[PDB]
Amino acid sequence: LGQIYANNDKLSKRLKKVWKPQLFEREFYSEILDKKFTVTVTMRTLDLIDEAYGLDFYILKTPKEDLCSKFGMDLKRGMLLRLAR
Amino acid sequence: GSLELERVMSSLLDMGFSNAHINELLSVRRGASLQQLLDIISEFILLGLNPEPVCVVLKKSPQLLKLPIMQMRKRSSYLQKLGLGEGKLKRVLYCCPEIFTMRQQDINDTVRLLKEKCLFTVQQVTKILHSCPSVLREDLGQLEYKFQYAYFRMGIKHPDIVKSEYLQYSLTKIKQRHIYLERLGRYQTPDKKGQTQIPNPLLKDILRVSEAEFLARTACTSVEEFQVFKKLLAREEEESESST
Amino acid sequence: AYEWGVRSTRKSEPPPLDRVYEIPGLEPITFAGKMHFVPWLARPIFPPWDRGYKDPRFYRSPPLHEHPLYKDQACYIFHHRCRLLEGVKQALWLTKTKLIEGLPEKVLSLVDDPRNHIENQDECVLNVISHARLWQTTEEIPKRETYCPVIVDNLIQLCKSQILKHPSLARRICVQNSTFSATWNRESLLLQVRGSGGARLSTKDPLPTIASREEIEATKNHVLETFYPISPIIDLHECNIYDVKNDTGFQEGYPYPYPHTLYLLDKANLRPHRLQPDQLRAKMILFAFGSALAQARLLYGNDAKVLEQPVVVQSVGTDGRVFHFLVFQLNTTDLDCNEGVKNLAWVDSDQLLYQHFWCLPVIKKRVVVEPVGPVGFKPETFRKFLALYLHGAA
Amino acid sequence: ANFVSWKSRTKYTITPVKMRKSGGRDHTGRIRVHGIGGGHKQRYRMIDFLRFRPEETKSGPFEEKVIQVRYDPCRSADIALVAGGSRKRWIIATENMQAGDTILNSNHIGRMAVAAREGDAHPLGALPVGTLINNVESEPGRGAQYIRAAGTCGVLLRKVNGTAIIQLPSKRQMQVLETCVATVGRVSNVDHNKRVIGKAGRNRWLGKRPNSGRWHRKGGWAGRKIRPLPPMKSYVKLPS
Ligand SMILES: [Mg+2]
Repeated sequence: LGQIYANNDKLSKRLKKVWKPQLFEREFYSEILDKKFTVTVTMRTLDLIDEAYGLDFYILKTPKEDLCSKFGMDLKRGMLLRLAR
Repeated sequence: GSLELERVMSSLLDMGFSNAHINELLSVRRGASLQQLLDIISEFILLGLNPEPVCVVLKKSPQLLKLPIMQMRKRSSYLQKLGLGEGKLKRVLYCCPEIFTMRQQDINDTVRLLKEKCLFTVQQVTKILHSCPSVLREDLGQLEYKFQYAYFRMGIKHPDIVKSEYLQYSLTKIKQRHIYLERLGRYQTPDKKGQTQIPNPLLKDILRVSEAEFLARTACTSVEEFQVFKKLLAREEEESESST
Repeated sequence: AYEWGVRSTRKSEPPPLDRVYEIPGLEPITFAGKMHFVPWLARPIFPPWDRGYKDPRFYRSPPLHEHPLYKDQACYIFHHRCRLLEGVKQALWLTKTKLIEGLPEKVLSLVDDPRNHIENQDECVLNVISHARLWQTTEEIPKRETYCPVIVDNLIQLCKSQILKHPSLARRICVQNSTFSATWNRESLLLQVRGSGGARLSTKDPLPTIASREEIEATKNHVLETFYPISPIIDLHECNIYDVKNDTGFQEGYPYPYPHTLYLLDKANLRPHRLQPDQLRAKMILFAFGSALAQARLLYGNDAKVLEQPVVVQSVGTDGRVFHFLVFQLNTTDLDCNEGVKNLAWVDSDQLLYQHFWCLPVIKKRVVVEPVGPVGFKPETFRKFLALYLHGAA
Repeated sequence: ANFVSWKSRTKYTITPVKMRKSGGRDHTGRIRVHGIGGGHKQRYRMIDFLRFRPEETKSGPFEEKVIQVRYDPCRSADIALVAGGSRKRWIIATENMQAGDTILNSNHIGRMAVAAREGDAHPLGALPVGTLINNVESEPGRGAQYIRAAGTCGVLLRKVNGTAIIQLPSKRQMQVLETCVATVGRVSNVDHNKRVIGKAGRNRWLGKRPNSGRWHRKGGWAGRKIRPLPPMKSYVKLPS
């Protein structure tokens, strides 16, 4: 949420602008949880999963300030509990 | 294979095709699937075309056979939706055989241009398409300029231009004849009130008639003067276009 | 095609469950502990709750198919509120009866002689009509629900005033709020009749047979009329939960077991609520057949056969001014097959006691035109009413 | 706004249904359509537009008998109470349907076209070409949606390989399959369009509020205003 100058000119009018991410629904399988989850994600999330080499690795490695998802943190707690127990 | 051949011959017989007719569709077909030939004629007659007009158009343009059936149904539905159906299809198809080959978008914005930008009624647009199939090929810019040229400089309303088939005539030829009359004093642009101090010559004798009689009746001048004016007029237009 | 009930008025889908439940091996944190809702906590799921004790003010019935009296074979029930679509024609087919126009000669013969006539009969009937429709209550135009029952009651009381001449009239009484049930079959169709309403005139002696053996045996040649596009069980209450039972409505030992006359009233203020004359006549036939069938099964057993002694039941129906008279005689109990001996029924249709009644004077240009009172009173209607009442007893 | 639609009934019946007027307002309480309000109170009679609706225990074509043809306050056409088997339902009556008439409904498709009688329901493929047809449906089992007004009549033009072309009263073609069902003939109340209202009071009875008194010259001109081109801008208004 922010402002944009029309035609990229400082002397033109200032207009409100809203930028929204592109959302896709995909199917993900968790090795630790032995379950398949249908969760809406973005292209950035898929890239992060690929670099982390697995959804479980991506969930367990990424901190909470970068996950930005309560569902993702709940996935981490369930994975950690299974590993702990 | 044989049973397929018997079925299509039977279907053509029920659909109104003679034995002389049926065999010459076969000659026109060049490798097209028999079932793809069976339903392409089905959509054409479903549209409303009579048997012998169909045999004409496809034999002039055999490339219509090598077309997906799905797009044929979408195009056929679109043609019926816009008010084009039985009888009117023959005129638009013969003068513009490439109607089924072009995309839906260039037709979409053309009628949108006519209905919204040119402010034509739904019935008038259908009459324009039927009477003048050549409006589809050229771009929107010169058609809008042609329409507004008649509306403002000639002062003629919508029912007159849809009845006289003014749009089908060349922009260059109408400019030469109208400007010459206006400079001759024979034509006067209607004022804001719509009142002309002199009787405006009817659009029919300006354009529909040949230049020899047009010069003799309305212009009342020698042929070589018009030719000199034509070169003069063409000079100003290319200067005006270069300036703009 | 087009389904009834818009989506907006339909029950709303409960909101989706929280994704914490999808996580295996995780215990959700809900607001069920604090016993109140908060938005920042998971929504708990609640196991189904059962009261555990019976409460009549909050009782819930079990499912229909779990009821003890549940049968796969549907039974079509005719009750007081049923209105047959084909009227008498449908009624004849259901009852397997032959219709005869006009009352029996023996019933009518009891009135032709002037001895049985009531003294000042015309004057007494007119005063009864006037009191019912004009002198009944404080208001000036009594409604149909008010005078329709009282006009029949006063007619019965007027007819009951003949005990002086005929002491046998002391063996009959009028029974109110009496119900009866009867069950039978018609071409592999389970049919039941549950009569209600009106007044039941009961007597200690069964009515004499009206038709002879030769006349009864003449019903074999007669055939039942049929209607193809409409099923005979149309406009009938079809229910899969019921009980097959035949009842006369009275326990064994009742002093007046034989029904004499059934009186039916169309006491409805609104014309749409009022039954049509054809539908009203069909109601009498079905009720009379049910009363006759219940008596036949009670006396002659549950077997389906031709009765050696027929059962005669009379019926009178009216809506206040238009009267219908029916005499029903039941001859057989084997109604499964349409061929063979059939029962009989004599009917009189649309007998008007009076064409119209003026509760207020009609003033036209300050001139009285129609005085208060009945218009076109027909004394022949009461003669048939008197004949039906005096039948058997006289 | 606590607005609840009255069309909440879920089971079909022939009993008239009490209904409440909207007055041109949507569920938010704001006016969406102008000129609607008041009028005589009306009771809704549910109409079965699916002519071929066999009973639960039966199947296939069935005969059907007309009981009474009366006037529907909620539509221009006249409705007919028709009874068959052990049920009754409301349908739309054609030009000539009276009490005692028997009408057939059939989904059977024939090798040859069957003779079309008025009021009967037959598939589009089982009807002769050129018959008067009302109460058509887009797809099989959808139900009648088109040609429902009083006196309207469509005509079947051709059938080509399982698809039939019908002519709507608006002089526009439409593509449907032969498996769709339709009613033979034209709707009743042919003289409906020639009725004269007589006075402004009658229009208020029907539930129509008067038009706005504003002079909508701007609205008329806005829908008929054109933008001159830069070369033509000098010719838009020549002073007299
Ligand atoms: Mg005005």
